[PDB]
Amino acid sequence: KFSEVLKRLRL
Amino acid sequence: NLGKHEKFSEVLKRLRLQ
Amino acid sequence: DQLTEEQIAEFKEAFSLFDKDGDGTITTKELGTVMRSLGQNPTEAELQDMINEVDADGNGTIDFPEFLTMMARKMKDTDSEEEIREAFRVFDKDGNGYISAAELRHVMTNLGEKLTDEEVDEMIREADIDGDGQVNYEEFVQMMTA
Ligand SMILES: [Ca+2]
Ligand SMILES: [Ca+2]
Ligand SMILES: [Ca+2]
Ligand SMILES: [Ca+2]
Repeated sequence: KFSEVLKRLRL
Repeated sequence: NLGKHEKFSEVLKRLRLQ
Repeated sequence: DQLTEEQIAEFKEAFSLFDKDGDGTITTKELGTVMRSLGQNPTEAELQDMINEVDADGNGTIDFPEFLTMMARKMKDTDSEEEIREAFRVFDKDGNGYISAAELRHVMTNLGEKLTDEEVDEMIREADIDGDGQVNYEEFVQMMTA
């Protein structure tokens, strides 16, 4: 879940 | 289209949306 | 392109992992706390960029509407990618990774359009960016997105 969201936030 | 024929891209977009 | 109540509820749970204090917004400090907690260590500039990409009103934080808009857009992207992969695999009838002319002709018939080989061959030429006479996955993606 943390990893999932971060993939989407990464530049 | 390209001249009198449909482009591949046109066909594929329609098939997917069907 | 739309989300169910259940999908929105799951995105609210994801949001809560980032909104450490529960106020309804994600700050750069909260995003940096999350990333540090995963063994990362982004700079302040990087964190502000990541906030800014989602922060639609420019106020410096991410609210749940902004977060949801972003997660919905990305979900639409993932779903589109899967639909295109599925369509590619249907055309690639033998599963070898390449759509032949005969596969294109047979599968279009099966999907409801009767093409001549003249037409089929023209379509292969249009798609063929590597000159090998067949349509690979990347080529098919380029046709379906342009
Ligand atoms: Ca907060
Ligand atoms: Ca905002
Ligand atoms: Ca094949
Ligand atoms: Ca090719």
